[PDB]
Amino acid sequence: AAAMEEKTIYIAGLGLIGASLALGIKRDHPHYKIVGYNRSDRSRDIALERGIVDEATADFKVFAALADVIILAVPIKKTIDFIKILADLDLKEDVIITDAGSTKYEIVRAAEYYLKDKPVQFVGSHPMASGAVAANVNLFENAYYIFSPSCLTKPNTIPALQDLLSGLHARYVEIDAAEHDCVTSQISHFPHIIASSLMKQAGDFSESHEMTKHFAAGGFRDMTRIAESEPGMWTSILLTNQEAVLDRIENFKQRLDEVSNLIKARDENAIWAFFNQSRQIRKNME
Amino acid sequence: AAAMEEKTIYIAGLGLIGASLALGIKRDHPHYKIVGYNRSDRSRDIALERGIVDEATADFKVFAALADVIILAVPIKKTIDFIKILADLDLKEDVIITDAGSTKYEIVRAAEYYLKDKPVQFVGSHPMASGAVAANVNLFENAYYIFSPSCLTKPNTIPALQDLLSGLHARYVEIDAAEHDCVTSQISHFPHIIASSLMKQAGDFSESHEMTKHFAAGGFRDMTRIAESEPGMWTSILLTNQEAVLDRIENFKQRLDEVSNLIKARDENAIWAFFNQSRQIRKNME
Ligand SMILES: NC(=O)c1ccc[n+]([C@@H]2O[C@H](COP(=O)([O-])OP(=O)(O)OC[C@H]3O[C@@H](n4cnc5c(N)ncnc54)[C@H](O)[C@@H]3O)[C@@H](O)[C@H]2O)c1
Ligand SMILES: NC(=O)c1ccc[n+]([C@@H]2O[C@H](COP(=O)([O-])OP(=O)(O)OC[C@H]3O[C@@H](n4cnc5c(N)ncnc54)[C@H](O)[C@@H]3O)[C@@H](O)[C@H]2O)c1
Repeated sequence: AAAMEEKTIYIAGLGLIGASLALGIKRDHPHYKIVGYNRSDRSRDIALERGIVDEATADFKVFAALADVIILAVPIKKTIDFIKILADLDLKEDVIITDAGSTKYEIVRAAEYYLKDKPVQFVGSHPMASGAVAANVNLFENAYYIFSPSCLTKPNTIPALQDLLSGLHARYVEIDAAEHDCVTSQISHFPHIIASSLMKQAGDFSESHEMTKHFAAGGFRDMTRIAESEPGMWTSILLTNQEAVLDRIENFKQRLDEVSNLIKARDENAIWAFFNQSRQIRKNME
Repeated sequence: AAAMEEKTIYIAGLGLIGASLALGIKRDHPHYKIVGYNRSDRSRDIALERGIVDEATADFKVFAALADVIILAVPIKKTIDFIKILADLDLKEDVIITDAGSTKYEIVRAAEYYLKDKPVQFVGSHPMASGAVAANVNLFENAYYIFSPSCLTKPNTIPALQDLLSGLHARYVEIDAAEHDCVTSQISHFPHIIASSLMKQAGDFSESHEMTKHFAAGGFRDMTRIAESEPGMWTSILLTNQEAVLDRIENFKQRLDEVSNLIKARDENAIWAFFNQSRQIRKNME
């Protein structure tokens, strides 16, 4: 009777992520109704155009009570605002609510704080990959889709979303929200800080040393490519992952001081071991 | 009469660089004789095999006196050892001697110190791109070939090498040796330090946080790719470019402290400006 399952999914935010999720849902559940919220007119019209969503609104509340599942695909701060607004609406009995934040822990806390006395389910989501024009059914193919449980996640919450989202072709993973934030700090957020700091360093140096622009090669290009990212999103990741990111920055300063001491001592064997060991590690992840 | 020009070029070190240079020479000057030095037997035999060089030796002195041009393509410290040995040989009148070091300033100083009373010419070289098996006539195509003058560079030294090396299809550039070291510190050597420190950081973190290996994506891969490089060469670059590299490391620590202060203050507008400005700079080099 999978043919006959009915569902209304409300996606708030029809940017790249929200719209691509809509496309992944419809891919495996062609009969589910998708209803959309979006602030700006442009992304909302495209969405309506390409049958990505069946109805759309600029009033967040308008579709809330009707939804069997609500996915909040707006930035991190607005996700919390919308959680605040969902907390005093009369929503469907046991709606499953979820987000799509790059950082799990703060959003989960906000959900537990605001929704604890509502008959709702909540779980944190992070679909690990622009606007509704860049919408792509295959955005998440073979990428990890992370769930982070909350005290409002019931035994069936993750299973129901995993069924809902099967059309993404993602790899599902359950992980503690704080632990998620710790890991992604190290392999994504702090690297972005470094790439941005390095670009700014080299750019400052450039004004005073003209061959800088010209001698930069594949090494430098590759370590600065992610500097190109959107600053609103990176700012809210830093402000919602402060502790982990600060810890990485402080640990990285200590590592630079070890390297600087080795250079001052002209310690050739230690400097060699420093380069060799890292080379080996690289080869050993994978 | 370019048909009739005779020349003997002595290349010491038949690794990737020395052998590829030999191939680039023969490409435009098929009648020049190339004679080769190499320590280990393997790279020397390949070289003899593929007609990359016409004669070869494991005794550095054997070809020195005969050469019209000597190119030292061994590592940075051995280049200085060989400069020491060339200083008390009777070389051809006005031989042009040059190196291929990743760092110009120390090698140029050593040449001026050791060779000042010999009737020789010297100029520093850095052909900005493994062993004699990885030898490639096109290694340097459209890459910068740097010359750094010494008090032993005569008016015709750079012109004679530029003619000699035309088959590389490189882009010639003349730059002060110290200034070269300053620039390459910023866009290559210090980035390599950072990439190696970051890999080691993430690798240490990994042992204690298992999802690290799995969540690392294109961002992290790209900033750590050059960690894969050979530690002997990177060590001698650091030990011959100490001042510039230490200056970058100290300046980078100060930039991390600014970023860390912004995060602690939750200064959202400043953190945004920090990401946006770097994004713009990236776009503005090119
Ligand atoms: N882009 C990625 O690589 C990625 C990956 C995984 C998760 N995420 C998360 O998803 C969020 C959205 O990402 P996206 O790539 O869809 O960006 P996007 O720019 O394509 O879409 C952003 C959406 O949020 C809405 N919005 C922004 N500010 C708002 C506000 N003040 N009030 C009401 N609506 C507002 C927009 O109109 C738009 O619908 C991110 O901020 C991030 O936490 C992003
Ligand atoms: N590989 C690059 O990206 C690159 C680019 C430009 C310049 N350089 C410079 O050229 C040098 C050589 O680079 P390569 O890529 O040809 O490396 P390679 O490993 O392919 O060749 C190194 C050569 O040096 C010889 N050698 C090493 N130690 C020696 C010693 N102790 N005594 C006598 N001979 C010794 C080897 O037998 C071999 O011929 C580098 O160390 C660097 O300064 C390298």
